[PDB]
Amino acid sequence: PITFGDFNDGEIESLSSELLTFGDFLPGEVDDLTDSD
Amino acid sequence: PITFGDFNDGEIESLSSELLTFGDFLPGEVDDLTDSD
Amino acid sequence: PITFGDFNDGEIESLSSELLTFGDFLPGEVDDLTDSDW
Amino acid sequence: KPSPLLVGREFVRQYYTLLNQAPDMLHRFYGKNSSYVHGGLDSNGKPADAVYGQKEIHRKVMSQNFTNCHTKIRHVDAHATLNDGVVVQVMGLLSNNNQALRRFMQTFVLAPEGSVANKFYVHNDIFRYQDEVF
Amino acid sequence: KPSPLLVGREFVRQYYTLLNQAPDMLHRFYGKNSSYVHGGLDSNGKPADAVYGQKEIHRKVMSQNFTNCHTKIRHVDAHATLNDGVVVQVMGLLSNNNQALRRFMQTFVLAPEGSVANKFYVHNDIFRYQDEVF
Amino acid sequence: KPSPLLVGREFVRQYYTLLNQAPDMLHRFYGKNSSYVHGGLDSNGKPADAVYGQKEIHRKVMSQNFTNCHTKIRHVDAHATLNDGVVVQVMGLLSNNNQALRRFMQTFVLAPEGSVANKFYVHNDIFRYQDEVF
Amino acid sequence: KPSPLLVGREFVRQYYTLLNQAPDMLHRFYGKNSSYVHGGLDSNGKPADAVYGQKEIHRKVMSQNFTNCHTKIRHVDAHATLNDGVVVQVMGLLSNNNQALRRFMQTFVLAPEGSVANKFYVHNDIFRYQDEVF
Amino acid sequence: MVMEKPSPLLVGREFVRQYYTLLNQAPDMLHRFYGKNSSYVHGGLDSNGKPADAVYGQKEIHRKVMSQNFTNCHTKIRHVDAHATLNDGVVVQVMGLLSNNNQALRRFMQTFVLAPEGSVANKFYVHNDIFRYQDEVF
Amino acid sequence: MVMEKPSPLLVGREFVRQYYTLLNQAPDMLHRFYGKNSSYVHGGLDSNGKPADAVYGQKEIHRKVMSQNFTNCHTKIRHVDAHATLNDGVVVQVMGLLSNNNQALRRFMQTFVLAPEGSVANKFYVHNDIFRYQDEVF
Amino acid sequence: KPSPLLVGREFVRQYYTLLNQAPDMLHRFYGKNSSYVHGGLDSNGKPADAVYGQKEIHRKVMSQNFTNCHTKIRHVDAHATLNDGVVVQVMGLLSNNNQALRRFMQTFVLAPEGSVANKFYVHNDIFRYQDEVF
Amino acid sequence: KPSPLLVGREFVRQYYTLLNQAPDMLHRFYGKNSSYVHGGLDSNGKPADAVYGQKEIHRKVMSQNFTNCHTKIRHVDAHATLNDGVVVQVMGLLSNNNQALRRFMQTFVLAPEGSVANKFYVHNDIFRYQDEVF
Amino acid sequence: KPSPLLVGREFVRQYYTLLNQAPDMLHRFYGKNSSYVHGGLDSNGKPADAVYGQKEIHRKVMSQNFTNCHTKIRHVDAHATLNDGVVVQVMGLLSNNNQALRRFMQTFVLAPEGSVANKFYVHNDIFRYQDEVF
Repeated sequence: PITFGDFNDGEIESLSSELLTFGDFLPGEVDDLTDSD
Repeated sequence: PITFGDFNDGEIESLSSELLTFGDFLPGEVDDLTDSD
Repeated sequence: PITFGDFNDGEIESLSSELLTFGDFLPGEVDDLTDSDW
Repeated sequence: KPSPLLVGREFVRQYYTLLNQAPDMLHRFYGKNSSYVHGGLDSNGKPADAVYGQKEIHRKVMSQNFTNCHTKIRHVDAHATLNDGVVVQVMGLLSNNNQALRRFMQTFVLAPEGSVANKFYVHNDIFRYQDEVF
Repeated sequence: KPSPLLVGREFVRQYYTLLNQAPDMLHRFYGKNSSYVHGGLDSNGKPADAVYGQKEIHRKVMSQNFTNCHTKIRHVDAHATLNDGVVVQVMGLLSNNNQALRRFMQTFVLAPEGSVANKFYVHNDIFRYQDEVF
Repeated sequence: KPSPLLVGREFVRQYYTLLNQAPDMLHRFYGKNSSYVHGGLDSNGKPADAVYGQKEIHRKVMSQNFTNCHTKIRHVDAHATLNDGVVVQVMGLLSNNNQALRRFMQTFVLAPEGSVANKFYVHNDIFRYQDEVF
Repeated sequence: KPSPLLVGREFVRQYYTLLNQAPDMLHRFYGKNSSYVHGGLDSNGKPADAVYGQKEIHRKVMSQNFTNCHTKIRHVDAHATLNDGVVVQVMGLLSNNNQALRRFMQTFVLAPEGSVANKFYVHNDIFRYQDEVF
Repeated sequence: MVMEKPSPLLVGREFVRQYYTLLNQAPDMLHRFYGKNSSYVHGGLDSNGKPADAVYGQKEIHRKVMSQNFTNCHTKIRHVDAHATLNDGVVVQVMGLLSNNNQALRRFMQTFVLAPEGSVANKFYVHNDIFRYQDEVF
Repeated sequence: MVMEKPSPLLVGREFVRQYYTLLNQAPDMLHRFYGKNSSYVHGGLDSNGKPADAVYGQKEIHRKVMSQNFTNCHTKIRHVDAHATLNDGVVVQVMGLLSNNNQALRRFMQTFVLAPEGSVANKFYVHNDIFRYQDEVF
Repeated sequence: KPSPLLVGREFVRQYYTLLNQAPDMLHRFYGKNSSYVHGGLDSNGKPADAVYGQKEIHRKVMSQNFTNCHTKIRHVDAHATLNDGVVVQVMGLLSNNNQALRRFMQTFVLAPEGSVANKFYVHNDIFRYQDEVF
Repeated sequence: KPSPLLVGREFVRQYYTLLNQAPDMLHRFYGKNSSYVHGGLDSNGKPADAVYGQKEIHRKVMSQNFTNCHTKIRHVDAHATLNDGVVVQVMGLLSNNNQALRRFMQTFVLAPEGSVANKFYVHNDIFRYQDEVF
Repeated sequence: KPSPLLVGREFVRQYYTLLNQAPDMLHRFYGKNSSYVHGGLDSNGKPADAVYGQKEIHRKVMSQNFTNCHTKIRHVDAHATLNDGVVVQVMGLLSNNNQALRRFMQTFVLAPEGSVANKFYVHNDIFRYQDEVF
């Protein structure tokens, strides 16, 4: 349970939801599209 | 005698003095240090 | 011998007279080894 | 089920990155019968009428001519709305073609899909500049 | 079924009339499940988070203590949304206690009751003064 | 007594993930008597002035307004320091607003919070790009 | 009639030699109705409006403050244009103030003076870096 | 309602959009953009290592344009900057990414000079086109 | 005439100057800068491909300095940034160039942490040293 | 009996040296019946009222948290007063925690104890930052 | 014979580039019995003393600790002077260690070596900031 | 052989006395081959070029028409130069016609006459108002 500042275990790890998608985009397809381009 | 703006033939060439040295530095030695490390 | 408060005379400069040094070097020790060239 | 704040923040990031990188691919954010203004003004000096349908949204997006459209997000507020929707108010600055940054506001209403969970299509996209009204 | 543009215009007029004529009953516009934020700052500088629930909305309104607030609605744009809902984006100037006017950006989301026709409640209220976040 | 290398790695991954995700909540990492120095904003941008406290740190972070700042960590060095502190020196490539990858150094000095075990806060945070110096 | 390629090479070598040597007399290359757009100079550094006239061009160059701006020209393309004009687009690496070597494009549209043969002045000067875009 | 006339910036942006949309869809019609004394160079490389020279006309630029297959070209513009020049012409500077035959996107840098046709108001033709991929030069 | 105490910026700058001047001139004496708990890494590269580990004392700092056999090193400091930290100590961030035995100038990045000895005022020792060449990292 | 000018000058240098190096021991300068004010502000904005007594003065000094105070003394004027006491008028610049210098105006009055010769204590110290009261 | 304007400009370029790149090599600009007043206010509150000879010049230069010294030349004026010397007044901005740019002047008196063509050594080098005086 | 510091100080006092007491005879301070510039701007905005010759210096002084020039000399620095010549560097404020003071930067070069002991003349005079150049 090593957290920093006014954080407990759970918050930012849930705040980074890689499963969330918008439109017809496949998960991470938009990210990859931006990276290395 | 193809010049531009208001210059005559070669005033800028005179303003480009390559033989000028300061101190014991060899001609172009300083340029060498600043460009190539 | 002017003194202010209960402070002893000269102990003020004694406390504020230490020079900025590093390691276990004495004050200015690094310089003379450094200043061995042009 | 994720936080409405989570969904709003992630959508804001994805939208304002894809707008800069590949604006022609923005049409894939919306769905059928979705409202998308973003006109600001029209030929008669009035807020542009909403364009509905992915084909129309793509056509208007291409007409806007986004080149290196930089976005400067000052604030993003996400709240839960009807039918497990999310309402996002995004305020900040926008600069197209490396021009002067202009203050803008944008309202997103993202509706979900009963089929795929955690998938949102932008049902409403309203955009306005500050200078065009004030 | 009246036009969403007229619905949003009428609601904007009524809301900004009750903002100063009688701020006591402003909470009657909000439903049980309703988000409200009206441009607050905290010690750390982040904009104040929204409150939920009609009673909390009423308490926040009383804390804001609107006294004869003067409104100038520069722009209002309403459009259709889920369950024939309406999303309204308004831009204008609000002056509190006869002081200097302040630029503001707002988004209302109104959801029909489903009990009687042409009745709406403020599902979402996002208000933000420009100078506070920009 | 967590390992200094372990806490350095945990902090670096946490800090950069939060920075890419939620730039607004970046101040949470710091507290009181914490020095934050970065690239710097001015009339010319050359004078990079340190700021202290969560108030100024959040203000400066929001002024820099990282948007989808992609970070590729190349190296992390964590070590022990006074008061059982942790000093972290990080090398990576930072691309902000979808610009090009630019080399940088971020040096953190983390101090234990004292009350809760295995809790740290960013006491000193020195950021320095590569191209702007060399 | 001098060759367009020949005049392009002569102008590029002369202009960059003068720019490296005596930045103060850079304005002498221009005249009246000459557009000068170069880089970005603002509070944010993004928008830089073009300036017209020798006075404003000299002021802009001095505000830029080129100090030993070393230029390594990689490619010069010079072609014919209206009024027997010459357009020259150059690729090179520019490093001012002994900073890092950066890619750039400079595009000049040169107009004949009309009085003296083989005389040209910089009618249009559009400069752009590589890091400022992409 | 005041009609006015298009600014050089708007003219240049419209030309860039039109040029690259037409190139992406119907490259064979590109030849219609240029004129009788239109010089054109488009990221060429001769069998020596130096960049290729430029064409100076209509039939031969059409021949060059067919010489480059130019199929399913994807363009991504990062920078269009236009200004006014001699004779109501517009000088345009463009930077971005170009990909032909669905290859990897390569950085391109280009300069247009558009000139008025004269007889018809608000009509411009591409007097000059200088395009180079900054991968075969840098 | 007011004596005052040196600011963290001045202390760090003076320390960097002393450190690199001593190193260029008399590298063998550098071992005196450190303390009993002085963690130190200097651009290490073991026969694995990973950067080397740290050393935490006097005798190993000495033998390490003799291991890297610093001779006539030419250093060029491009950036020094000092700040105050816990217990009156100063955290210092340094970037620049370093060349050993007249080799090519290598891009280097370093972080010092100086701590007060305690007995003599205005006296510090190098509690932490983290030095890496960008070439062996990037 | 030494010159009051020299006496005031030496006290000024000693006082600021101790205010910087060892603020904990600053109270030793003050005496049972001494007045202290160091340019504080209250909620109402009136300058903070002076305190009395050595212990309350020490408490206030410690609450002021003087951390590495850098001071440039522009002017000192010392003159004779009642009972061979000395009044010192000081103008200068002072900055704590290594912030920017702030202009300050100060008045000391020192009184001999009468126990041992050439011994003084700070009877009264008035300090005001210019930007807070002007 | 090169014009003094040309010699002064070339020397200014070389000096303010070598100062940035290799400050330790500045000592080779000067010669025997040359004055170098670069400095500021001493402990006795007096203009910096002149150091003579390459030995003292290099020692003083290394004492100044010129790290990443950035210079923006606002103006350079060169005039011929006695013994076929050149007198150069250079005014501008100087920033050591990427700190705030400060206004400065420097006066160079360059004397020509006795038996060589186009060779100058700085006989006099007087430097002053603006803030230290006004 | 008087000290160069005293020589320069006395010359500065005499020169700025004659600048306002009697500017008619200011030309007497120069010789047949003397340079003079006193901070002028041309149409293009470049600083005015210096003049040469005693009679041209007199003309330029008359054109400048100094009327009751009040001068506050903030700093003087005089030092030795070729063949017992003296270089003086002066910083201060100057105002003509009883108008507002203007910051100024100046360099004098005085060469001995070689016929009369302790005789000096202004070989070179460089004067620049800060506002015009900076």
